[PDB]
Amino acid sequence: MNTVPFTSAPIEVTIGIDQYSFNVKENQPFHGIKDIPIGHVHVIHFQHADNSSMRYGYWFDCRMGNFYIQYDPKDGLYKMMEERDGAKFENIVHNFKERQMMVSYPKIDEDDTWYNLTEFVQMDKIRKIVRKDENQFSYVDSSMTTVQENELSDPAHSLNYTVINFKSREAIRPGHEMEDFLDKSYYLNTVMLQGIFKNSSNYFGELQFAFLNAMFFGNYGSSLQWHAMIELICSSATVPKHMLDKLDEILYYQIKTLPEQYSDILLNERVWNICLYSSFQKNSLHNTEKIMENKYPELL
Amino acid sequence: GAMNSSNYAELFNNDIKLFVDDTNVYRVTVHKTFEGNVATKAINGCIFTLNPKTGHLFLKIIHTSVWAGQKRLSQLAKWKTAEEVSALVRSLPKEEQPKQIIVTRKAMLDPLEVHMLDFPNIAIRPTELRLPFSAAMSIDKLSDVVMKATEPQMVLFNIYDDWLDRISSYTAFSRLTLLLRALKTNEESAKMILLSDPTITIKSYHLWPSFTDEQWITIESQMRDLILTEYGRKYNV
Ligand SMILES: CNCC(=O)N(C)c1ccccn1
Repeated sequence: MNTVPFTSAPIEVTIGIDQYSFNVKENQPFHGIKDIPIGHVHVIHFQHADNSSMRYGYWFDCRMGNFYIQYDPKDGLYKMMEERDGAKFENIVHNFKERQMMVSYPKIDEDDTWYNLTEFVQMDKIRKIVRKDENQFSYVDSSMTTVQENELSDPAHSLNYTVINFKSREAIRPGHEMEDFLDKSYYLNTVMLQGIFKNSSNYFGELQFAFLNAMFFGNYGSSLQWHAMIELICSSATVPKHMLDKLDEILYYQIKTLPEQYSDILLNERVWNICLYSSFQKNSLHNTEKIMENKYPELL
Repeated sequence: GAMNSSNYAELFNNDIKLFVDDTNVYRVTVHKTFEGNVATKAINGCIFTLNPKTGHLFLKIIHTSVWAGQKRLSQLAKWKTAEEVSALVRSLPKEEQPKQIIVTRKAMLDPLEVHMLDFPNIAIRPTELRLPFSAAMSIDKLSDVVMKATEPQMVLFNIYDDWLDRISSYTAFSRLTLLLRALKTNEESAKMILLSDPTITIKSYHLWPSFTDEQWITIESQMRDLILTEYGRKYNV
């Protein structure tokens, strides 16, 4: 079980760790998060009390280094940093542990929610979407635009999601215009799965990461990416049976976790109605359709 | 964006553009079977592709053999239309290719956009105008060449005859749309108006009769009367 210590908490802030959240008061003697499960990526995220504008945070994996948080009064935010001195870090954490100022990652033993939301998400792939190679962790915030959004302005600060565009030469084989547009199996299986992602696990990992950035930071381009990757599968007549079954599980847990009150902005009516009721895969997502109908029947 | 009353004169500027109307591509007769069920029989159709500045009409005849063994024909018809328009564009020299293509029905937007991906600089636009190009098959010479075709065929016409020698392309298009609107609202009456006077003939190389300027004003007035009337007869006013 790993730990992310905090030097201090100088400004009032809501701190998130994965799907959990704590409101920390200005100068509240508080010194980090312990008992973080090993084996998963994690996200630590922040919303200041004085400016609910800009949610921001850091994706990390404690197996890759010892990380801590420290507020920077010049740049005005909580920054993740790596401690290279391992004895210094163990000593800090142990002192913080004896002062009972570290919250315990509050996972219920029965609860597989985080695993189910991050099953295919890998740090190495996050770091290719979010390019900042000198750090082992990755910063994301509400305002960052995607490579595709920029095409339609700072590239260093972009989300380099895989570009999906249904009316593009990549998606449409010359001479199969109608066939490829109405049945996107070629684009899914040959261009994207075999060509770009190599396997379905990497595809699902990017889909899951896009959802999580949409949910935790309200990142609009991430939401667009999540829905495009759903729609590409649902609009393919020929999808491996194992992928459809896994997609249903992925989406079930995403819909289950979404805040009831954010459904209006994070769910695209057209895509979901098309995917559940018109698409080739309209009858292949039983778990997802049942939770959507019982939780968000207005959208449908 | 969409073409409407407000940007109407853009049709007659010097940027090459084409209207595409697909309403006569897939045509059927509906009939009873011996078992008393209903079936359709396709008849030849046509794509109506028109340069509104010059009057050049590219009439691609759609022979019924293109539907053989195909399903969802009304959907296929939009894609076939887009395939043929894309082929026409590719067949034209670069300096004759259009800078915009305006589709008369919004369901043509995605089929045409997809077929024209190789031409990113050609704008594909809808329109808010209710243009009467479906009535093109009420022009006898156009209907005749479509119905006689035994194979796919492209036939070239100038739908303005020689009008542009005497009037502008704005006025020629207004005359065309008035004639077609009339033929669509009451074909028999419209055609009676156009031919009542046997001394006015249609030249072999023309579609419409050889009216004088003064006779066109009378004709045009008669077509307005017809349309307002039918509008009464239809709504009772
Ligand atoms: C949100 N409480 C943060 C925390 O774990 N700390 C600071 C603590 C724990 C016990 C009692 C007082 N503070």
